Formats: sequence, structure tokens, C-alpha cells
Amino acid sequence: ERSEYRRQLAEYLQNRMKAISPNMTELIGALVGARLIAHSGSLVNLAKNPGST
Amino acid sequence: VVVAPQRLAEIFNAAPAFAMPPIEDVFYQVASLF
Amino acid sequence: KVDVMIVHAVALLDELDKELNVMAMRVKEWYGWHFPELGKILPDNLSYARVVL
Amino acid sequence: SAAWPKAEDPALVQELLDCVQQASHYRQLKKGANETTKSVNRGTSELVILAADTQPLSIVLHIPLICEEKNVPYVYVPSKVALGRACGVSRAVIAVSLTSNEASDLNSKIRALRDKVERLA
Amino acid sequence: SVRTDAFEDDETRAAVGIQARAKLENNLRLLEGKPLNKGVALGPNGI
Amino acid sequence: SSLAQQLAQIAANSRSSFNVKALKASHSKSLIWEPRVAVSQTFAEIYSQCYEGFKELCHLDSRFVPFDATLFSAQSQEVDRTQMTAEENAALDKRVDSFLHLVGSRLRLMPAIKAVEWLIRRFRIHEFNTGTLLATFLPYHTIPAFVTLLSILPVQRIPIEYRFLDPYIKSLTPPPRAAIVQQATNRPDLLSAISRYTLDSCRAKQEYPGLISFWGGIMAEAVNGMIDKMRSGRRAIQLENDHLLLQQIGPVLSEAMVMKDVPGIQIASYMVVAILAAKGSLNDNILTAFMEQLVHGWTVDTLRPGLVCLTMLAQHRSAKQLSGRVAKAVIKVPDLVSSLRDISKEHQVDKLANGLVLAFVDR
Repeated sequence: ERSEYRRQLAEYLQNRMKAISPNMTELIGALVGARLIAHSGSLVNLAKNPGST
Repeated sequence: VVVAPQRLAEIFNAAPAFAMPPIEDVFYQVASLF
Repeated sequence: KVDVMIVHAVALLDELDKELNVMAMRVKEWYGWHFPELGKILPDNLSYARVVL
Repeated sequence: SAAWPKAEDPALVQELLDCVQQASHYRQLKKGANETTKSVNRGTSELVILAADTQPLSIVLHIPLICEEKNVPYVYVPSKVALGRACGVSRAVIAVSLTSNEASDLNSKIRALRDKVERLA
Repeated sequence: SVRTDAFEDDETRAAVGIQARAKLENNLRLLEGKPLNKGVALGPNGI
Repeated sequence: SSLAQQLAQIAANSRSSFNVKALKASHSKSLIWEPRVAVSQTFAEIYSQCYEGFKELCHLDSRFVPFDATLFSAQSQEVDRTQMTAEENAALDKRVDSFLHLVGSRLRLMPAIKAVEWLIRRFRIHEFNTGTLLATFLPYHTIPAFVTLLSILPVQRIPIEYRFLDPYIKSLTPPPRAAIVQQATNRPDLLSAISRYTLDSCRAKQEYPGLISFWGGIMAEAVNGMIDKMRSGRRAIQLENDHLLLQQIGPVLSEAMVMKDVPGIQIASYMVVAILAAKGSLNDNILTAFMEQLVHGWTVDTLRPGLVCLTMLAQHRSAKQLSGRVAKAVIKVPDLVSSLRDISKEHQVDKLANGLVLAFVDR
């Protein structure tokens, strides 16, 4: 049951990240881009950082 | 006609020998480059 | 769309994979007493839980 | 559009790009959007110019935020190519930042220049 | 690309990421599919 | 080290084996297996594995029944190559070459690699026919089977054509066609060796579009690089280089343009001629020779790109009107002005139409 909840949570985060930043999804994907969002905190605070960062 | 060779290399980079487009289409790419 | 459910969503994916990993190994031993060979010829915990079921 | 500090082509753009070139000859110049962003976030920046000829201007719209936070003047010139060879780069520089030191006539020119930018904003 | 998504059907909203995929994967295969360093060949006698 | 050089040349000339280290290291080579598994393997076993694969390829095509009669026969388990006179080694290399021309299309399949692995592990085609075997695996120079070939290939029985593969044999990675095409520019020995192969498989109607597209690709970028070399601007040097270029490429195109039953390599030769008139500033009599042969080697299936080549050739020709046979077959073109308008949407057609209508004034 927790594996099924993993599957639908993964589809949730994929579709949600496609709705929030489609440029990110059509570069590296929802998981990796979502973890960048999670590190810096937010989308504008990820956008305020340079490319080396 | 001055054409840098790397654009014709770019015509022949992807889809190596098999799974390349047929050479009517590849020739249209080449003559369209020229 | 909002970003706080991104960061909480991937946090819940991390704790989800963690707790599913410890519960998965928990059923590896927890059935592994009655039948030990299943973890040896089956490495994957998903197919392990399906064949234990 | 989003270029509300638009510099005017009657020689304010020309004095901007000329001071860009002189700061490039005094090595006081951080070129490109990422290095501009590093100079503003680190607070070394004394003035910052952007280019409104950006093909999607969203990719330089992020630095007016942190320039409003660090309280440094920013202004847009209408050509990234003019900014690019104003720097002396051989590519298109999209957004440039120019710092200062304790004592230079260049620092005086930065002072009078962001006095004019303050007359815009 | 994240700067475009953060300051503004889905193939016009995703108009930066597709260009960066094409350029960045084409750039990949021009980096990887590269010839080695040019080496002389020697015969049976070292000729 | 004079005697060392003469004996070294005898040893690299030596096509046989005389110690047990070299029976084991010679029988060890294989495409499919590993060395440790391939050493201790008799020939009835390898014939079972392969001839399963050759049953499969005899189901898949139909021209393999005479090679069931000779090469993959039940009697060919016991045919040592090195105890055979040179008429027998010549005839056996004829049947080996014709079989390898025949196989070279389906070569990504495991039944084809099984049949080729019987040719390697008994007849030692990797030790007696390396030009044809490198010529057949060389179109598939990106698949890993080409690298297994580059690990069973003897380093100093390889033609000087194909010796660019030496760092790719040394470090087991497949080479790029940047390297293939670059040594095809510098060595005309290589660029003829590819085109000696591809035209040889088309006189027997054994072509395939990876061979056609591969060859036309190498001629394309290769003749581009050759024209960029052969330019000097010194008048007598560029004259002499234009003559040398026509003497290198000339006969290959001269059969390929007329080869009507292979419309593929017909179109590829149209392509290289179009590159050659486009970038190479060849003289008007040479361009009339290309136009007249293009006109003769003419097919319903190659109508539409051949018209584009007529537009290129006539467009870069410096003289004004065409010559004869070109006007006659372009009369024999069915939808002339409509096809030339469809071409003129993407090309320039006006000097071709001017040479036509001016020749019609002169008829």
C-alpha cells in the first residue's frame, strides 16, 4: 500500500511540477528540479541565484 | 557557394547509417543547404 | 500554483522512501525466518512483498 | 513594457556604454547576467545596466529585485550588442555590473552616472 | 529556463526548455562523438 | 638489425601457426564468446551454434542456399585454410566475399553474427580477408559488434587504408565518422576503398540503405574537405588539383550515375555531383559532362532529385545555353514547368530554363 502511495505521489509531483515550471520539466525533470526548488526554498528564490550556484 | 563543412557534418551526425532518413530527404537537406 | 506543496511533497517523498525502506527490510527479516531464500534469489522489496502476499 | 528605467538614446545610453568601456579598461566590470547577479548579491556593485534587446527579457528581469534589495541603481540600454562590444567581449553581453574602489576618477564617473540614473528613477 | 518560468498550449509556455534540449543534446553528441588524437601507424619493422 | 627486420617481415607475413601458444591464442578469438570459453571449443560445437544461426538466416532470406552448399555445409567443419593451394584460397575468398556482401545488411542481427562467427572461427576471414570484413562492418561502426571486431582484429594485417583504426583497436571504443571522414579526405586510398566496396555490392543487387546513406555521407563530407584542401588560388595548382580530383572521384561517379537499377546510389551520386558543382568551381565542359551523364542515367524513381541537380549544375555553369541530349531528355520529362516551379520555390531554376528555351530557339 505504501508502494502504491509512492506511485501516485510521484505522479502528483510530476504533474504539479509540469504545472509550476514547464521549462524545468522540459530540461531535467520534475524530481531533480523539485529538489532544486526544495533547496533554495521557492521558485523566485531559485531564480535569484546564478548559474554556477 | 561558401558553406562551412560542419553544417553538412550536422546533416550527417544523428541517425548513423541505418535509421537515417532516406536519401531523397537527405539530398533535399544537402541541396537545400546549397 | 504554489511551491510550498512542492517542498513538502518532496520531503514526504524522502521520508516515504526512508520509512518504506526500513519497513521493507522489516518484512525481509520478518518473513525471512520462515523462508530465508526469498531475499537471496529476490533482491527487490516490491516483488518480495508481492510474493510474500 | 517591464523596462520602466529605459535609458534615452540622446547620449545617456552613450555615456552609459562609454563608462562601461572605461570600467572594462580599469577591470571594474562584471559581465553577463550571472556574474552581475553575483556582484549584486555580494554587494560589490556600484551601478548596473541591463539590455532591453533581450529576446526573452524574463532572463534578466530577476536582477531588478535584488538591486532594489541592495539599493543599487539599474538602467536598461536597448541593445545587447552595443553593450557587448561596449564591454569588448565579441559576444552579446546581456546585463553588466560595474563596481568601484576607494579612489578613482572612474568612481567619480560612476557617482555622476547614477546621479543621472536617479534622475530617471 | 527557471528564470523564464519564474518571471513569464504548453509548447508555447515551454518555449525555452525545448530549445535548450535541442541545443544541449546536440552539444552533447558533438562533445562525446569526437575523434581521438592522431597517431602514426608503424609497420612490421618499425617503418 | 637487418636480419631482425627481414625475419620480422617474414613473421608478419606468416599466415599460419607453429606453436601451441598460438593455436590457443589463435583459436581463442570469437565475436560471441569470451576467450576462456572460446579456447576449449571444438568445431562441431561452433558449427552447431552458428548453423542454428544460419538456419535462421536461411529462413529470413533466400539467397543463402549455395552457401549452405559450400561454406556452412556439414563438410566445412574439416577445411583447414592453411593447407589449401592458392587457387583454392582464391576461390574460397571469392565465396567468402560474395557471402559477406550478401550478409552486410542484416548484420545487427544475431543469426548474421552467428554465421560471421563461423567464418571467423574456422575460415579466419579476420586473418585472410580483413579489407572486405572491415568494409562490411565499417558501415555499422557504432554498434558494439564492430568493437568486438576491433578486439579480434590483427593489428598488422589491416590495409593501409584502414589503419586509422589503430587507437580505436588500442582503446576499445567505436570510432566516429569524424575520424572516418577525416582520413577519407587525406587518404584517397580510403575513399576509393569504400566506393570499391559499395559499387561491388550493387552489380550483384545486394545493396541496403545504410550502405547507400553511409557511402553518400562519406563522399559528401569527404569531397567537401578535399575541395577545401585542393583550393590554393595559384592558378596552375588549382587547375592541377581540379584534374587530380576528377581523376580520383571520376570513375566511381561515372558508374554510379548510370546505375539505374540502384536508384539509391544513383541519388547519392546526384548528391555528390550537386555538392561538386556547388562548392567546386569546375569548368563548363566538365559541368556539361555531368549534365549529359545525369541526363543519360535517368529513371522514373530519380526524376525529381535529378531535376534539382540539373538546376544546380546549370546554375553554376558559366556558359549560357545547354547542349543537346540535356534538352532532349528534358523534353522527355512529363511535367516540366510545374516541376520546375516546385523546385523554384526553394532553389534557383532560371539559368536552367534559360539554357533550355535558348536551345529550343536553336532547334
